[PDB]
Amino acid sequence: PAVGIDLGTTYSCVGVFQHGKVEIIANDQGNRTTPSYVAFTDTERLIGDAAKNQVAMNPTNTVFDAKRLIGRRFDDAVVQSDMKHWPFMVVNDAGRPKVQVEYKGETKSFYPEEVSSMVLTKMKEIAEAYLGKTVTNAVVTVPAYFNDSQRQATKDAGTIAGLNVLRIINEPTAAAIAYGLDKKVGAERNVLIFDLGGGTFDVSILTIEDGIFEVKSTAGDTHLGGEDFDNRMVNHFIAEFKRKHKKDISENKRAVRRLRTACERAKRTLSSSTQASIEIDSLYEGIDFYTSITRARFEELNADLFRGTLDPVEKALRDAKLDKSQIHDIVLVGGSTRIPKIQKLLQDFFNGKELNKSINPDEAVAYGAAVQAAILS
Ligand SMILES: Nc1ncnc2c1nc(N)n2[C@@H]1O[C@H](CO)[C@@H](O)[C@H]1O
Repeated sequence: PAVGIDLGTTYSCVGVFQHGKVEIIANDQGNRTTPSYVAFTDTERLIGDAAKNQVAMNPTNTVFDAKRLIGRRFDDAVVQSDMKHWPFMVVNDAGRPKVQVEYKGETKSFYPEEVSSMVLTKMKEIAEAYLGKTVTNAVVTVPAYFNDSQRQATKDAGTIAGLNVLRIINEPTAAAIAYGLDKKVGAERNVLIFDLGGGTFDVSILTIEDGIFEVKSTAGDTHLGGEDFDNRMVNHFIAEFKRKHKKDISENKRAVRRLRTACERAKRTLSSSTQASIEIDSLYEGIDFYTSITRARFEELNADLFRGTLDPVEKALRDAKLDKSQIHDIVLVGGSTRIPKIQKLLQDFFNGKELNKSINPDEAVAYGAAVQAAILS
């Protein structure tokens, strides 16, 4: 048995192709994705949901975003920038980062691939728990923009985890494979993959001919995601609370958290209904906050951000020397692509071209990796 693993920046996903169909595997908590989080305590190492859950109680010993570090030099522009907002320590070991933590009271240091190997170990165990079998063979995916060093450190993270990494496959290729875009025949096709998650936006153009892939271009915005959309909702409701109660809730961290959690939940509802209601009792100074938001108001609050996703798309086309008419297939990846307005902007931009969106966009990369893993095994 071989598994496909989407090793994601914030969440990871494992699938297995068995009995003619991909099964996306639920973890011990019943979650079909697992936070890419590792935490070190006085007594134990926590990975996944258990790690994410205690981040507030232990921020400096709880590691995430290791994929932003993996295979990079310490002085990489990216390593330097994201370092500013990570509560965990990143030390410089002869030009390449290690994370330093306190573990069983004893101060310990880890290469980014050692941390990623821990996440991969979790995904491996998640697979073994479901199957009741040993799992060694895996396909692991990476972003299309990853260099040799980033790809090799990812493969290494797997080997340390005890995986036999059959192949490192690009995430947009795996997404394409999930939709069987590689089974189409005759003429060369151009495929755009639109990947919008919680934090990041990635665009890729590939060519496929007779099931042979090539990456043509990549573009994006490394800080545009559903988290930005939540911010606009929060700002909207803080102003509303100010308007109706002449009270500023924004310096109360717990009130703002309640609102924000409520906001991202409402956002998800707005992807399948046209209004969402929120009741938060005793939000600030004992004042209840009952409110509602239409899909249209949500769209209005995010108008610039939503339209702005089209710019990396134009860039990707430019760099691939392709006209928007020369795109044959469009594939949706990432949770934020569930937004109808985003789908309409993309569906319209391509003159009304259809979209591959039937596979759960959170799971499509693991899906394709799992299909490829069974073929390669
Ligand atoms: N149905 C939905 N509508 C809008 N956004 C959704 C969404 N589902 C998810 N996960 N998201 C967002 O995807 C990101 C990664 O999970 C987060 O920003 C989620 O809110």
